[PDB]
Amino acid sequence: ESADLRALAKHLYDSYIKSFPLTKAKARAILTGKTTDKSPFVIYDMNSLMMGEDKIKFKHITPLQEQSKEVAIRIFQGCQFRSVEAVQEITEYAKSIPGFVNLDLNDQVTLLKYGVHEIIYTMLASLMNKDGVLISEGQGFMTREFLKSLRKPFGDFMEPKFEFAVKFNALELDDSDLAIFIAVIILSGDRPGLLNVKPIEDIQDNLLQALELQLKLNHPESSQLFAKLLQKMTDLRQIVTEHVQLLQVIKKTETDMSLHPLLQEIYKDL
Amino acid sequence: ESADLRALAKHLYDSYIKSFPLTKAKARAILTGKTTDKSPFVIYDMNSLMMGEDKIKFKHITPLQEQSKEVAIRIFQGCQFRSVEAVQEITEYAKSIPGFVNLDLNDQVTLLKYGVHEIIYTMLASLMNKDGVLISEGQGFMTREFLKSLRKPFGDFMEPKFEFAVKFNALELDDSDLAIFIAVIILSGDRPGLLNVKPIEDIQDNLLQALELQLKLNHPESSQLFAKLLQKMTDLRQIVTEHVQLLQVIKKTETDMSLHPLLQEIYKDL
Ligand SMILES: CCCCCCCN(CCc1ccc(OC(C)(C)C(=O)O)cc1)c1nc2ccccc2o1
Repeated sequence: ESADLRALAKHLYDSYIKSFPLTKAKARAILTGKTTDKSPFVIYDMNSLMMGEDKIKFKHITPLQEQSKEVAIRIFQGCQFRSVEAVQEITEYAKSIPGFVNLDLNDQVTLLKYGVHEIIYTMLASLMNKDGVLISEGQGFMTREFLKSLRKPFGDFMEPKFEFAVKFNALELDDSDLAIFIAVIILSGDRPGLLNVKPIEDIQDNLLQALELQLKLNHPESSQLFAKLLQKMTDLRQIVTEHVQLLQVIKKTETDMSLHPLLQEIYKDL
Repeated sequence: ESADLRALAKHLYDSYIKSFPLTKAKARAILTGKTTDKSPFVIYDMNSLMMGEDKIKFKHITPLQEQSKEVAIRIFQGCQFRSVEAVQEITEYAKSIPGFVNLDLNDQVTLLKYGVHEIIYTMLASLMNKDGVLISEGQGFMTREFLKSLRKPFGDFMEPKFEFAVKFNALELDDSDLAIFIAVIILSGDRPGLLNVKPIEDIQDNLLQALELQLKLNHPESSQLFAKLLQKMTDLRQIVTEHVQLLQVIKKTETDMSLHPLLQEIYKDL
């Protein structure tokens, strides 16, 4: 019954709204403008970064970075901080997915551990455009050029994410669409170490059925969007792989720096 | 009109048969036996191998390999020759894909350059089962274990292809399905360096439409098979990468071993 599917899509869309502060609809409003109601502080260079805490609230540093916590290392940890935060928000969302809590406990933990990086980059696209990404609830905007101009190692971290986002965003999906896609990502029966794949693939198929009808009704003129969206999951696993090895190099040259137990434990070159 | 899509499915299925001498239908008939006509000889060790160049035709060496062109390398040269052979067959098939020969000569070259190996591993699955792989037109069968017992580097070239084949074969696709799927693989507009992405994507969208109707008609009871097959496109990408780096190692350990020009050209670590 398409009613059961249209019911699942609304449920998911609702949990999605209650779990993620900044939505794509909202974020797009901020990136395009046409209003004064909400204009974020812009970081486009070293100096503008310092004022970061001047106008926004960051537990990072403002003054000299070289001698007291380098600039790149400080922006990196800010990314890490927001990430462990997003992980908790994704974990709560997963709980609203029909059937998720009923799965073996170890399976739930395995699905979140391997699916978190893929969902973060997916959702990150919602906050990106060709020239930059929104930060701290959308109160900020960090330039694509400023990021691409960081120290030897930290210089090529976000550029690949920007390359993916520009393409992903070309599909013009909205929150109701993304709410189901993220659910599909989480219920992946191919993660390493799963104990009972069946019930997981059973739920994903129900989510795939809901995603297809959603795209059919929401994008009548976008032929084969479903197929195209699934093809993007390939670029996500690639980005995540490339991210692991780039994260390793950081773990070899930046000894003074650390990696929170979050983006460490759920990390075994997954 | 689903009638136009069925015509495309027929066309492609027809060219596939004409382009690939060893179809999956023939391969499964040789593998599952119950035959007397097509029983393959089996290579499971250095001895059966020596006898293999007797019954089956093998332009290689029979006696000693060590100081006389090692056996591991002798087998490696065997795959190399078979791959160049497959590239030529895949190239012929491609030209039958409507619209393909009408694209910029550069894009044609690029689509073939990055799609060939993804196709080779897909079709290679047709000749595999958990225990081994058919060789030399089906006259032979080389064991998974023998292959995994070769020299340090060459010993792990095939294992991931096998691990892929066991999962991919569980979908139970037949030649008519594979004909469309391989067409879809080749016409991937997300290949590095393509000059004209749009004419390529219009072709792929039409092929995906064809694949979707084909799977629904051919596998009425296989829920979401279309989406399951597309996700398989990610396991192929990994296979290639893994292969490339392993190939880089050989390039250094054996400065006396040569690579066929056609394979060296498609390869640029991509
Ligand atoms: C219709 C039958 C077609 C042939 C079936 C068997 C194919 N096969 C290994 C498959 C293979 C294909 C490509 C590969 O990637 C290479 C390494 C080529 C690359 O792209 O670098 C790697 C492995 C094989 N191995 C043999 C050794 C000895 C004798 C015969 C053999 O046959």
